[PDB]
Amino acid sequence: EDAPRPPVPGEEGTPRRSDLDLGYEPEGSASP
Amino acid sequence: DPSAKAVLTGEYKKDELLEAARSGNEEKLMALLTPLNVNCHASDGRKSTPLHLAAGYNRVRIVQLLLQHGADVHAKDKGGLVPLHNACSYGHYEVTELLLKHGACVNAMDLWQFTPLHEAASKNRVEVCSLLLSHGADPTLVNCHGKSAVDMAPTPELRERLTYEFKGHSLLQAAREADLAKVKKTLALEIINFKQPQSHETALHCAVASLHPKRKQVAELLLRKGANVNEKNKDFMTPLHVAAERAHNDVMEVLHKHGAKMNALDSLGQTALHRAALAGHLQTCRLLLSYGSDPSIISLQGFTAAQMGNEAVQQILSES
Amino acid sequence: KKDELLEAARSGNEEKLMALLTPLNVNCHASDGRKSTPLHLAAGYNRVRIVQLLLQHGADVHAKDKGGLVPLHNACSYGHYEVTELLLKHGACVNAMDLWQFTPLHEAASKNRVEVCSLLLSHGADPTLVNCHGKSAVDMAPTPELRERLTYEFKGHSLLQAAREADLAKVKKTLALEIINFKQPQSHETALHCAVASLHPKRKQVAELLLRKGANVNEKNKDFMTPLHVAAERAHNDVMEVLHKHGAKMNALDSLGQTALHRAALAGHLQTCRLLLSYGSDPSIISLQGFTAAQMGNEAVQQILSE
Repeated sequence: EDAPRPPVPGEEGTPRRSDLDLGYEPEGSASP
Repeated sequence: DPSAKAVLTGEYKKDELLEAARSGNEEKLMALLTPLNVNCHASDGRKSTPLHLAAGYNRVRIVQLLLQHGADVHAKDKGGLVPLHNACSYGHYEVTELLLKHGACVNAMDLWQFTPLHEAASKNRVEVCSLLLSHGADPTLVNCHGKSAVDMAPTPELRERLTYEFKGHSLLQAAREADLAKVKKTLALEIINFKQPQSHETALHCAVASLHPKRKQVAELLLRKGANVNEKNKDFMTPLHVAAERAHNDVMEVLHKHGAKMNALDSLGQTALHRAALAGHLQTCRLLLSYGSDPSIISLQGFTAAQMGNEAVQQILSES
Repeated sequence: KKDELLEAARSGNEEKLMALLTPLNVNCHASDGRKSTPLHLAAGYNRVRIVQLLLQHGADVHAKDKGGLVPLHNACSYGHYEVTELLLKHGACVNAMDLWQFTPLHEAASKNRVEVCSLLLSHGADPTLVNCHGKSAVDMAPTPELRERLTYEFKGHSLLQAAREADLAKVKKTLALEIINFKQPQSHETALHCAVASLHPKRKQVAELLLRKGANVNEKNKDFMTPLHVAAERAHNDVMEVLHKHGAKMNALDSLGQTALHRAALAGHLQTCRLLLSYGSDPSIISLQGFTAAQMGNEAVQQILSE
């Protein structure tokens, strides 16, 4: 559907990552 | 207008039936419940049926009464939830059991492809997850976001539990159906006969070679848990060959007990007896003969056990 | 000329490499970029021949790039299996760590390098070791298939070690999640109980396979019933034969002090009774309520128990 899913009724009873600091990829490639 | 007034009045009773279901008011419920509204839907929001609300709010007696009086266990709300979704989302074990008893579909998918197990796993309903698994819930099914119940489980312990219990129930169900291929598939990753990638040794080879004091108990445990007693390594040595060559006589007896083949030949055409003889292990040789090792077997190099052994070995062997 | 030797290593140019390589520059680092060594570059770009030459002429397997990666990380990250084997042979540390505590196994596991992962585990790589964010290699594997394979292989290697040390308790720990004797949490049946009760025609083969894979032949369910009790009361004779063959205790007692014979007799299963007797069932056993099998059976059962 891609519309936001309503709550269920009831109640209980190259850097590695662009966003954060996780370092860098090793130099190389899977197919040079 | 008569038709419109009837619609308004019905809508009122309906709203109040829903409220009685939600709050667990049995008297009110039984006063309002008729064949015309047992499967009604709320006007607003998810448009839940009374069963959805009784399930979500842990109203066990209301759930019993609704089901007894014609409530549809498969009724979908506006988002495609069935009441099992509601019960599972909030960890209501008794309700969940009751809905399953009345035929609820354990892997029912709503419009986002969430199952009841997605709900129970995501909200850490540990006991309900176990219950769902025992009824065939599958925690590898992905929703529309590409997430399984395993992906949604908030703890490593619950993730481990989902996988373990799913495999376990899959094995039980396959056994119930005598489904030989599924039994084999569920057992594919048992580690008891894991092989060292190079030498092709198993835990039993390692155990019988061990110097440590508990080797006998360890080998016995491995065999009880399903170790192949005659597994050959890269050099075609069985655990008997390994134990015999080091005179580990305690473990040899357990091997014999478990059906170890006495006359298995290694890559050199040698029995365990050849190896015991060659090493000069007297008691090992006597034990092996008593188990029914054949002393006449000629190795690839042209030798009987006797031809490889010292004087004392030779004497043991000509008695047989 | 450093740059040129580095370029020769990256591009796999053996002639240019050997023209420039000296004992003085074999472990040089690029002055900019990631500051890799020729061995980092040769490893990352799968220049197997260059790796071999660098190693034979003194290249340092423990050399770091700017962020603490060693050549093993480069090889593993891009799945270069032969390079990986070569570096391990020359003493590369299987659990070397960069500044973010990424190991070679994190690299291979995170980039779905299935064989390299398997190789690393053979060499003692630890898939539980955590990076700086608390993530193990297992946590980083992008498919449930690699995840289960990694866990399978690590537990298998651990079982082998524990067996080498005759470490009884550690053997049991590594075996804790074996599924063959999984118990139905409430009824406590195992797969063997399910198989012998089955109405499907491959039940004999399934029971035989389960027993071969280590099923407990005398497992009790909630009611202290063994698979033999289950089979006997349903007259499933074919699986009774398999149970006997795997050493089932013929005279095991349920919670009522009954044998499988009691249950066969009570159900009136004549041939089943005969079979149980031929297997060494004891007809004289008296139940908790005070009955022998003969006392709870019809005339035909009483005749069978006589012959």
